[PDB]
Amino acid sequence: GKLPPGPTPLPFIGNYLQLNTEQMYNSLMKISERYGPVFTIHLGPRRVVVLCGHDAVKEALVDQAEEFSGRGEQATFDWLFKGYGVAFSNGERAKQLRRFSIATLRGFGVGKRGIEERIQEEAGFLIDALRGTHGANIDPTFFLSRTVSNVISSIVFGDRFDYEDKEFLSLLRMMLGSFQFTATSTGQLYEMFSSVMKHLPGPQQQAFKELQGLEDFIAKKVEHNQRTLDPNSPRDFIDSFLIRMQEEEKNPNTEFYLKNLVMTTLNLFFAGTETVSTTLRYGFLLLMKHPEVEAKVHEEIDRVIGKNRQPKFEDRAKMPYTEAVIHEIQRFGDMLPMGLAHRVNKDTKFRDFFLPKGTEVFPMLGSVLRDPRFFSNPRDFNPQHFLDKKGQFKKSDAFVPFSIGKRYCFGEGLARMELFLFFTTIMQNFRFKSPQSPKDIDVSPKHVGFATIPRNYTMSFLPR
Ligand code: HEM
Ligand SMILES: CN1CCC[C@H]1c1cccnc1
Repeated sequence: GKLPPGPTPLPFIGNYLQLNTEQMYNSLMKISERYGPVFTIHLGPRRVVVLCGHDAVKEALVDQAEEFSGRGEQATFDWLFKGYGVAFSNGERAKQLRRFSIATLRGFGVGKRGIEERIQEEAGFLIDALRGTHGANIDPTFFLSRTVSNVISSIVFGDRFDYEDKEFLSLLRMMLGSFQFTATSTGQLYEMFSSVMKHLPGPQQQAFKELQGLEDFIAKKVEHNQRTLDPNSPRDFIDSFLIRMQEEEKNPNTEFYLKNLVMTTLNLFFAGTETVSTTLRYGFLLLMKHPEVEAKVHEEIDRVIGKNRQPKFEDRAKMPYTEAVIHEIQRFGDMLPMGLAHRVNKDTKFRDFFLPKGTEVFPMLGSVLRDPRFFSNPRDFNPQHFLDKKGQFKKSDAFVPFSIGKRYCFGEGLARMELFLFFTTIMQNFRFKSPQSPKDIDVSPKHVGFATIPRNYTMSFLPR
């Protein structure tokens, strides 16, 4: 008969007086200390059930998986996507788009050799580019995102972008500004009060324009692809989707139409660019702050692999310390703190509470990555979190940065391959120094909201 407890809201504003839009994660955690790991919060007029720590999140998303498999709102992205595409759909749409995308991703070689060689080759152009700097002092931002983007772009668009291409650069700028915006106070305030704020001047309009620009681009590529489409041989993800469109025109409740094509392709391009990009970014800063951890990775690379051969994905099994470090980077980086919002499909019973149909659910993925029962020093950067006393790699059940449950990151295979081979080919060739001193490096997040954004920095790439 009852909603979980939480602080008393006010009309329209909800729990505004208890939330700090600069630090929403620290706000919900603070309310947690008082109310328990399972509480109700009103983000303006939206009613939201928050789940903190491993047990509550798992119990929701794994044990009652089917009830918690809907999608709640992320307002900024909703403005553009409007319930279309894979990421921000629900019900029958998501289930259909999700299964298409997974099967197609498998068909383009994901988690197999075709994509390994494409990443290996693409990692080559990155080294080359990084040498083309001659150890000068640079922003690594768009060096990483150009290399990262090209992997998913081979798959969605059919071929890589050229690095000098001015439109490519413009797209990666759109992506980074959009994403960043969601991590700002204004972006979080935008989560409570969007119905008024969408009609107002400020940083949000900029975000809309970048998203529109990204939509403008995919929508053009598609018109192109439609006219040289060869139905028995797809060049790309766009082709595959267009073929499925034909096969299904005689079904009027099909999910396969133009609008879901544009939006899903956008999902992949955006998610397959900015996540790995940002994680590599954060990860570089972390290693520079911790140069002792940097040397053991080097040591372990020089012995399983060498100077000679390109690193390959299966090289990880014999490289326990490097895998611990990659996990610890993802663990500390905390890409999305509050996950993507969930919602219950139906009236649901959960631990003595009742959630009416339609209730938004925040599973706080950041609080699982920081759960004290699973990690000895949660707020520190410490590879030993993923190693035994033997130095073998150890799994954690709270390593959930890709989430869990019905709506899990189906990009996981790809990201993990990319994360591994990109971290490893770069450090094979380079060691990192910064203009700044290891004890003076700020590894605290620049922005925390929907995403976790590392501070702006510069570094140099010096050969080995
Ligand atoms: C640093 C790497 C990445 C992280 C930390 C990450 C994390 C996540 C998270 C937390 C979700 C939400 C899951 C949920 O709602 O419970 C998600 C979903 C999703 N991700 Fe990733 N991801 C990463 C890489 C990628 C890549 C490379 C792709 C490209 C194919 C991708 C595509 C997607 C899509 C389409 C969804 C929506 C799935 C759905 O709604 O059912 N992600 N990811
Ligand atoms: C970054 N992402 C991982 C989960 C959703 C996905 C995303 C976010 C915004 C726009 N498109 C895709």
